[PDB]
Amino acid sequence: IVEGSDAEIGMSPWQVMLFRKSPQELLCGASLISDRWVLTAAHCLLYPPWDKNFTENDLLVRIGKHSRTRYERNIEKISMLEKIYIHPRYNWRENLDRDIALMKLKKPVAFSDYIHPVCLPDRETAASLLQAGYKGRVTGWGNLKGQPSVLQVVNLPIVERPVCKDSTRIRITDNMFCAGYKPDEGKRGDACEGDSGGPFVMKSPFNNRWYQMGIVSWGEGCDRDGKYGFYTHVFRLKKWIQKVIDQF
Amino acid sequence: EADCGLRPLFEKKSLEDKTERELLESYI
Repeated sequence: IVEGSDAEIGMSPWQVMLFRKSPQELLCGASLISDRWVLTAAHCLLYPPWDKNFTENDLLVRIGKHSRTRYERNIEKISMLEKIYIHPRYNWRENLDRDIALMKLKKPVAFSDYIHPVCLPDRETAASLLQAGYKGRVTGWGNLKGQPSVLQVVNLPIVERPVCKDSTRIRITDNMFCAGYKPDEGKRGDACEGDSGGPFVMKSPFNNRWYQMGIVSWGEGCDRDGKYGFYTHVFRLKKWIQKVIDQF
Repeated sequence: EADCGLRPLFEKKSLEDKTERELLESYI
């Protein structure tokens, strides 16, 4: 995250951090959708041009974390992965269409004040909320480096589809949307590399619930310069999510 | 699932976070 503010304790209790085991390194964000299922971007797990092709035993997640560098005794939880499922039509060669993956935890995580699942959108919530100008939220650690670094938050407006299309060389698909402020400056917060895979959430005023509308897709460092971040459209991929969970 | 999206330290306690109003105000 860049140009965010400090998240409050318990503010994003579905936030999941994905780590390489060896050597230990933060790879991506992710989200808790049940006590056993975690959502992330496919490119966090599989990106052949960079020799990236993780198996379950390569990885771990930490859940309930607020501070990047402080161990939070009795609060943060660690889990290993039973299985990774990448969308079979994930298009890593060209535009990262269907940039989505599911990870099953080896054992369920216990819910707490700090650990709690986010909702997947239903049709009416997606129809109501996925509109240009409406703001969603991304959370991650200060991809600016430093010392204390607690979870950061940025709230970003959904961008008009033609404006998105004109901002990039890539062929954008209906399975993606873009968010962020204009160059001429509404604000200047954004999701970064490292925030990739994390959730883009929106709060329904109708029922007071947080819904995961997007997954943070590809970013390099925090320089998009003139560009906008792209997000996997979770609702459009919801039947795939349900298929995987119901079968496995 | 039943309880999804309702945060123990916020919605469940009738407390709002510092910037959620920014989201709700954008939904015009």
